[PDB]
Amino acid sequence: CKARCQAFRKEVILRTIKNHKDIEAAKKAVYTAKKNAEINGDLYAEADPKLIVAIRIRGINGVSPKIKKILKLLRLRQINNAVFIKANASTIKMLRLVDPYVTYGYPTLETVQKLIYKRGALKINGNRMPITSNCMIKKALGDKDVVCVDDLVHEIYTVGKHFKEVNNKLAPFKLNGAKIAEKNKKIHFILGGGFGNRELLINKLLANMI
Amino acid sequence: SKDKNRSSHNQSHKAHRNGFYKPKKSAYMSTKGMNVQVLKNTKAQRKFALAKKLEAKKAA
Amino acid sequence: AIDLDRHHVRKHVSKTARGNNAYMKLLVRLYGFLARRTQSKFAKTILHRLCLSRVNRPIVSTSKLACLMKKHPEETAVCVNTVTYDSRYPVPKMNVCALKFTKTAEAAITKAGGKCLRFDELALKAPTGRKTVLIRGKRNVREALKHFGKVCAKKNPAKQYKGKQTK
Amino acid sequence: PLSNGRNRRTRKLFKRPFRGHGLSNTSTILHTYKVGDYVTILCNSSIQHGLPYKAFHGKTGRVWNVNPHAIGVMVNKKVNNRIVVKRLHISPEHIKPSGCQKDFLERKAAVAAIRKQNIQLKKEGKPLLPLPAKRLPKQPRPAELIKGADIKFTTVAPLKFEELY
Amino acid sequence: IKPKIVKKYTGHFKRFDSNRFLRVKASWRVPRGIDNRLRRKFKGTNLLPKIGYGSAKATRNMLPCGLYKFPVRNTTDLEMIMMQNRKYAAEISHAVSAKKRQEIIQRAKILNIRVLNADARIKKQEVAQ
RNA sequence: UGUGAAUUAAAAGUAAAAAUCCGAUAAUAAUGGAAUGAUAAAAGCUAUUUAAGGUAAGAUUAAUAAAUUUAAUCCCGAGAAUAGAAACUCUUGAAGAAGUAAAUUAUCUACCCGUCUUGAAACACGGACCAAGGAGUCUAACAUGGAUGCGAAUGAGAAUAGCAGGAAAGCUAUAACAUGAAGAGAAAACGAAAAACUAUGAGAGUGUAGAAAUACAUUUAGCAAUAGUAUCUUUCAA
RNA sequence: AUAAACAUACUUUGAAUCGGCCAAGUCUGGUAAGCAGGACUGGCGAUGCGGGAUGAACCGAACGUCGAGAUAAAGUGCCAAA
RNA sequence: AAAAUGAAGACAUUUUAACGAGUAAGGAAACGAAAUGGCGUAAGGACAACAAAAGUAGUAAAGAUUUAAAGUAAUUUAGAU
Repeated sequence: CKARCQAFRKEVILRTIKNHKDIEAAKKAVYTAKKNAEINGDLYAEADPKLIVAIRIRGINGVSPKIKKILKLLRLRQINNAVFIKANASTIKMLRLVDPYVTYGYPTLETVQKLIYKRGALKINGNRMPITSNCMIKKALGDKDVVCVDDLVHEIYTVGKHFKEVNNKLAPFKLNGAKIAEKNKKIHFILGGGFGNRELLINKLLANMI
Repeated sequence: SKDKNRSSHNQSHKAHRNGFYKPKKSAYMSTKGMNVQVLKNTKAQRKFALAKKLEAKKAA
Repeated sequence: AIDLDRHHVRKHVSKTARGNNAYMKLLVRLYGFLARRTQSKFAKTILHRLCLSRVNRPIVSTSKLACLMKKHPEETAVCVNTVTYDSRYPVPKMNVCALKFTKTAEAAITKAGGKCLRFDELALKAPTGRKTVLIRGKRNVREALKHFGKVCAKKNPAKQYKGKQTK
Repeated sequence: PLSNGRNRRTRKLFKRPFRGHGLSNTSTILHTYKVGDYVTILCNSSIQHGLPYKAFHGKTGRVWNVNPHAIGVMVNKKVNNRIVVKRLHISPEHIKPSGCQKDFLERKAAVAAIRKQNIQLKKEGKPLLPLPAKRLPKQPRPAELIKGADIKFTTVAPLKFEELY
Repeated sequence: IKPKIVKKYTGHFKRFDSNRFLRVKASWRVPRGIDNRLRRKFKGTNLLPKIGYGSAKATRNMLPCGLYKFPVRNTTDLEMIMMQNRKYAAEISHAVSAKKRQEIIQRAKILNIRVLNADARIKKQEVAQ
C-alpha cells in the first residue's frame, strides 16, 4: 500500500544532500579563488549575478501602454508582487524601461528559501494552490525532474536547465508593505529613492516585506 | 458656433482593444491575376493527374 | 487592485440540453455520466453536440449516410440530429443512430434491412464508441448565410433582402 | 493642412541620393526574382512610369508572381483596426533584394552541414556531432582572474573645472 | 444546539431624501440621478445595499429562537413539519379564527411542534379571570 | 625640558571574553500579549535498539598553517522497529444575561434634489404641502435569434362544407393557393456530375512505460469548416 | 528571451456616441490670456477614498461587508493621530 | 472557471482558486448542474384537510394605525387597536 511513501521520503533526502552539495561546493570554489588571487597579487572578477527578483512598487493607474505590456510579460500585475527573472541582455533592458514602477536586485539563498517556503504557490489546473506537500510538487513538475520543494529552491537559485518551466509554474508572490525608501518612491534608489536596481540591498527590503 | 475640427486623441487606444486583425493564411494563397502561362501549365497538369486518378478509380 | 487583460465572464459553451424536453435532458444526464466516468473522447463529443441549438444541429439525409458508409459496411452511423429521406436515390442497408428519424426515412432504412437506433440503444451497445462513424450535416447551406454582409462589397457581396421594388 | 495629391510631400522622399543620379546599376535588371523571395519596395523617382505609391517605400514584401516585365510583390497594409493584403506589380527598377533572412540562412547551412556528417558518422558507427547551440541574449560573464604582472592602474577622480573661454 | 447568527448591518437602508420629504417614502430606491450625492458614494453618504451585506447561508432566514418559519392554516398543515420539529416552527396565519387556533395549538403540543403565535387572538381572560 | 601623529624591539598572545564606536545584519529562539479560531489523535514530541550522517563548526590529539588542509578515536546520532501520556476551573443572568429598537447627549462625519452641460451646492431652470391619475401601446410587412412540430416538403383556423351539444369554444374535411424543392438573362431563347480531386482537421483501436492519474509509438477513419481546384447551367460578361 | 487554454479565431444581431475638457522637461497664430488650434500619452467626463486648509483634472491609490497588521503620498509646537 | 456527485436532499448541490468601482447602454421567459436571480398590482385557468364534507372567514374578511421579526434590497410575516 503506502510503502512508497518511505521510498518517496528517502529519495527527497538523497536529492537534498545532492542539492546542498552543489550550492556549498560552488560557494567554496569562489572563496579559494579569492584567497589564491590575493596570495599571487592577481585580480579576481566575481561572476555576474544570474537571478533577479523584482517587486512592483507603483499601482495600476496612469501607466504608459508600452510599460503596461512589459509589466504583464513579467507577471508584475499588482502592487507588492515579487517574481524571479533570468538575467540577460534581453531582460535587463526591459527592467530599465519599467524602472519607475519596479525595484529589483540580486537575492541571496535565504531570501529564495523564505519566499518559497512562506509565500510560495503553484498554478495547477488554473488554480493558485499554495505549496502544502511534495506530492503536489511531484505532480506539478514531475516531468521537469523537480519532486521536492528543496529541488524547487535549488533550481531557482542556481538557474538550472528547467528554470523557465519551473519559474512559470510558480505564481508571483504577494508581499506585505514595508518602508520603501528614504525620501520617497518618486526617485531612483541611487538618489535615496525607492525604485531601480538595489543590487544586494533588495534582501533588506524583502526581509521586512516577506 | 465654431467647433473643434479633428483629433487623433484616443484613436490608438480604441484601435488596440480588439487589436489589429491579421489576415488568415488563405489571404496569401490567392492566385487571381497570376502569370497566364504559369496558370496554363498548372491547369494542364491538374487535369492530367485528375483524369488518371479517376480512370484508376473506375478500374477498381 | 490588479491589472488584468479582461474580467471573468460566462464561458460561451452550453453544458446542458436546451429547453424543457424531458427526454433530451435524460440523454444529457446519461452521457454526462458516461463522459465523466469512462473518460472517453467519444462520449465527450456526443455530450457536446447534444447541447447545441437546433440551428447548429443540421440534418443529414439518407444519401449522405449511404455515401459516407459505403466503405464502412459493418459500422453504425452516429449523427446527433434529424435524419431526413432523399427520395431521389436508393437507401442501402445500414444501422443508423440519430435523435430523430423522419417517417419516410425510417421506413426506407427498415425496408432495406437496416436498423434505426436511438441514442440510448447505442449507449447500451457501443457506449465508448467502437463501431461508430461520427457524422454531422452541413451548416453553410442555410439560406440566411446568403444575406449576411454588405451587398455593395467588391469581393463577396451579400444577397440583398428583397422588398419594395426589388428588380 | 496638405493637399491630397498622389505624390504629396516628396521633396526629400523622392530625391535621388547625393551623387547618385542618372542611370541605375545593371544588376537591378539582371537580378533573378523567384516566387517566395523577400524584396524591398524602393520607389525610383528617376523612372516615373509605374512608380509605386509612396506609402510602400521601405516596406519589405514577398514575391508572389513573376511577369515578363514586372515582379509581383505582396506586402501588408494597416487599416482602421485591421491589416489587409496588398498585391502589387512592380518593375525591377523599384524593388531590391531583401537581406532580412541573411542571418537565418547562415544557421540553416551550418545545421545542414552538421546533419550531412551525422549520416556519415552513424553509417560508420562513430558517435554523431551535435547541432550548433541556439542563440541567446548576452549572458552574465563568468568569473575571471586577471594576472598581476601586466596590469597598470589609472586613478579616477572628479576633474577640476576649467573655463572654456 | 444553535449556531451564532451574525448580521453584518442591523440598521435599515432608508431611501435618500426620505427624511426631508413626506412624499418620498422610506422604501429603498437606488438613486439614478446624474448628480446624486449618494450614488457617487460621497463621504458621509455612501450607504447602499450590496450583496456583501448578505448574512451567512447557514444562518439565513433563521428566527432568533433558532428555527425557521412554517405558516399553518389548519391541523393538517402541522403534519408536514412533524418530522422536522427541531428545524421548523408553526406560525398560524393572521386570518385564522380563535376557534381554529385552539385546535392547532392543542395538536401542535401533541406533535411537539413550537408555535410562535401561542398567545394570539386569546380570549378576554386577562382581567377578572 | 615636556607632549607627541607614525614607526621600531622585547614580554604576552592559537589570536572566539565583556563594553562602546564603526561595519554587518534582521531573523532561529525565549518571555509577555492582540485579532480570528480548534480540542482530538498525531508524518506530534519522549524513552529503548542498529547506524546514513556531523563538508570551517560536535570534541580532542597528531603532521603543519595567513587552511571551509589530511588523518586517528571518541561522542551525538536522522530512517526504521519497539513502548509513551490531554480531558479543566471561576464569575454573572426571569431581582432581566447577550443582543436589538426608540429618545437624548458626546467625538467624528454630512452643501439641493431632477435635468441640459467640458463642468452645478450654484447668483442656471422646475419644485409651498398631501392624496389619487400619469407617459414605449396596438395593428400590419420584413429580418435575426432562443424553445416547438413536421421535413422535399410545411401550412391549408383561404374562403367554405359538415359533426356531436344547445357551443363566437373543440373536431373533421386528398384542397385553390402561399413559401420551398433550380438557376441565370433586359428579352427571345435556355436550364446543372469527371456517381468529383487536394490540404488540414473530429472519432476508434493496439503496444510499452511511469506507475495513481497520465504520457510516448503504431494502424485506421476521414464528418463540420476554410481555402484551392477539374467539370456543368445561364449571361456580352461569373 | 519573455508571456499566453476561462488562450486563440471569431460569427450574427443590436444599443449608446461622434458639443468634449485638463496636464505636460511639446508645437503653431497671437503682446498675452482660465485665448484659438494640433502630435504622443495619461486622466476628468463615467470616480469615490488618503494628502495638498478649501478645488473635475495635481500626488498616492481606483471601491463586495468586516477584524487585525505592516505601508503610500505626505506629515510629527496646538487645532491634529504622530 | 474547473473537478466531484446527482431523481429530489436543499440553501439554486460539494470542494478549490481567482475575481467584485462606474454615466450612456446591454443582459425577455424557459433550459439539474440551469445562456443573471428576484419583489410587487390586478384579472383568467387550475392546485390548496387525500378515509365521503378537502384553503381562510360573524370564535371576525378586506382596509386603516402602530409594535416586533425575516430578507443585502425590492418587500414579506405576525401581535395589538
